[PDB]
Amino acid sequence: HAPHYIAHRKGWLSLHTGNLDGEDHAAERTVEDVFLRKFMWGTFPGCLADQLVLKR
Amino acid sequence: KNWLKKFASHARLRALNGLLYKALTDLLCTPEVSQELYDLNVELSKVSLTPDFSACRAYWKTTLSAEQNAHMEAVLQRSAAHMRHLLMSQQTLRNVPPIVFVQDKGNAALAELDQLLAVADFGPRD
Amino acid sequence: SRYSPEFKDPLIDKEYYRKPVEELTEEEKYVRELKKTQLIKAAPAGKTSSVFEDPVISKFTNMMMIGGNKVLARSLMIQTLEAVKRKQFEKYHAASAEEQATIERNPYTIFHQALKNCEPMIGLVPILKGGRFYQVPVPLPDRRRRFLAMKWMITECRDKKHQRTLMPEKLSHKLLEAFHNQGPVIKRKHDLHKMAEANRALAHYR
Amino acid sequence: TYTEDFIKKQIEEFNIGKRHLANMMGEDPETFTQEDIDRAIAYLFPSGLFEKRARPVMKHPEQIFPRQRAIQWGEDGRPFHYLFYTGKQSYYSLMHDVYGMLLNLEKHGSRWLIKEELEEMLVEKLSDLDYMQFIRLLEKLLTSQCGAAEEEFVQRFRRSVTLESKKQLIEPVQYDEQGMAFSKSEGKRKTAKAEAIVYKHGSGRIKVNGIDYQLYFPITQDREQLMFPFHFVDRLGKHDVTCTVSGGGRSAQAGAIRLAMAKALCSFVTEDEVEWMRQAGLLTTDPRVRER
Repeated sequence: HAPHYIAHRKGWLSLHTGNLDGEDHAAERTVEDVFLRKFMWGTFPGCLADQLVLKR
Repeated sequence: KNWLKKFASHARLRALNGLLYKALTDLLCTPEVSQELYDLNVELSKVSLTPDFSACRAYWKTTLSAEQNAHMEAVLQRSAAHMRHLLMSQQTLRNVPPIVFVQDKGNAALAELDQLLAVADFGPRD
Repeated sequence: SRYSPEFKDPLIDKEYYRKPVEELTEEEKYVRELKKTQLIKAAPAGKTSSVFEDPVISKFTNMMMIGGNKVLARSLMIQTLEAVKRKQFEKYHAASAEEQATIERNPYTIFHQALKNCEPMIGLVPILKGGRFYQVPVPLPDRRRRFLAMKWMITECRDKKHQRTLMPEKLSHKLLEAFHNQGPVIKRKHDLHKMAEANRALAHYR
Repeated sequence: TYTEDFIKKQIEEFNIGKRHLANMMGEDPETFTQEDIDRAIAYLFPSGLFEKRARPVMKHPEQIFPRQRAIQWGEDGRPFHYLFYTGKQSYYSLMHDVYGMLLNLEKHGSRWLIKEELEEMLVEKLSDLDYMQFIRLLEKLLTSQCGAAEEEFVQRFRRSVTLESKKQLIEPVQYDEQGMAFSKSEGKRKTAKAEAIVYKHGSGRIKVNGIDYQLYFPITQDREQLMFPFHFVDRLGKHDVTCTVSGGGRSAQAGAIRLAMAKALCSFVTEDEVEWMRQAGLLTTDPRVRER
């Protein structure tokens, strides 16, 4: 499924409060997400069958 | 000839156009083709032969009424073949391509323009 | 369009509905019954069941409008009607006994007759066929000449030779001239009927 | 491909999962229904995906997996239906029934069923021309003096397209504390929103936000717009109006008020006049709004 189905058929891989109206620290959570994904993909090489789901 | 099976189964161009125009007008002048065609009083404007002599287009002047135009078109299309047969039997031409009757829409323009100009208002003393 | 194809335009005529069922023919009866099922668009701002409604004047007002300023356009139209009425009353009071029977004071009658006296019956169409443009005559549809009368009147009243004369006074004067078959707009109609007579042979090209 | 054993195992799994879900939600497994399953699965697995088919679903295997053919003959080999060898036993059985009904009679808001759902009802693929033949027979049956059973049979083959376009909804007459009868209605035009109260008896006094209408609407055109509804039904000077409008501009507010007064006045006029107002465009919300 393509990017224009993100809220129609797919969901969001990461879930947190940052992007909500009035909340703070969206950039911090985004950078944390990027490092987490790189770290997990390098620490579990060829094991991950699908994307990570980062819940907060 | 066993007709039952068969039934059941450029300067020159201008001269031919003029000859066929005269011939078709003279055929329409009488009930020779049919009485129904004669009563219509069909008038022809011109005759045009395709450059390869595959069809002879006879342009018939249309009238103002629409049901009359449709009836005239029906009768003409029904009578085209008999007109071709008569034209060859009278030896006006040895070979006549199939005849196609085409309405002329260049005459209604001048008729309606004259109708409008006959009652239109023009300038003072002009 | 935000309206679907099903939606049909409304009929604002107030006397149509009051027509008795007895006078209805079978065809009109069927149309009336059919309309009940159909979806109807919301009536637009503008036309109304008012007895003073005049579609011709509404169209003239819409054609004088600039930038959606309908209040100003209607103000100009009503000022023009008032000026026409006042000029006719002034001309009527200064008239002899016999001349008062042939002076029109109804401004709507004058406006309609003026716009009728400016309608061209025939027009020209630019058609370039032989590498040179050819203006062929053509008879105009009724809508086209009705539009042309109004367009010529408005363009004449917007000409800049009319300097600091406010729009209502110019428009009333032009309307009263056209009422009597005078003025530049009647001349524009005549000089079109003449340029369409000087080309009555090019009609065959059409 | 889904073998029948697979479907059987799926059915057993669904039954056990249904009993588990009823256990989880505290409900009695015996009376636990498909609506209850849907509600429970919506609660336990919340998903706001716009696509209703991309959301979690716990359906019967019969519903979720596709279907297959039916047996048309037994072990002896004899077909069950007497019209089997036509290859269109359902369709021709239906035509035979209709013809018999027509013979019996000869001795004595909705839409026709469309071809694909006719095929679904018959469980047989059929062409366009035979569909037309069936519909012509149905029409011929309708024309005759069809009885009750015949009308039910015809109703089997007709879905709904709604006849309510005929009928605008009439507001109920309410009573104020003084004992005066009135009716309330609402309308909207662009961003303007209006609510009107029309009293059964009045003298033509319209109050917009507590202000007389000629003072609220200086421009003559808006007063024309407020005049249009009462003038159409010849009831000028016969009602009092108390309206409150908010938002929009001058013309949007005038139009919203006009719609609200038309909808409120629907209560005190004849049904014929309600239809006439509908056909004049006086009861339809104008949907034309600014485009992005």
